[PDB]
Amino acid sequence: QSEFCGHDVGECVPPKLVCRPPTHECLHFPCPGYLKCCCYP
Repeated sequence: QSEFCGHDVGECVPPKLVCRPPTHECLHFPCPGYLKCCCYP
């Protein structure tokens, strides 16, 4: 129904570092600066 980017649902990482694992670039939680959140499988 709804989800939020935190830990289990997802993680927050910088743009300079690309998501190693096959994660889906998703943004749900307002992270600091131009950060990017990834969605776990």
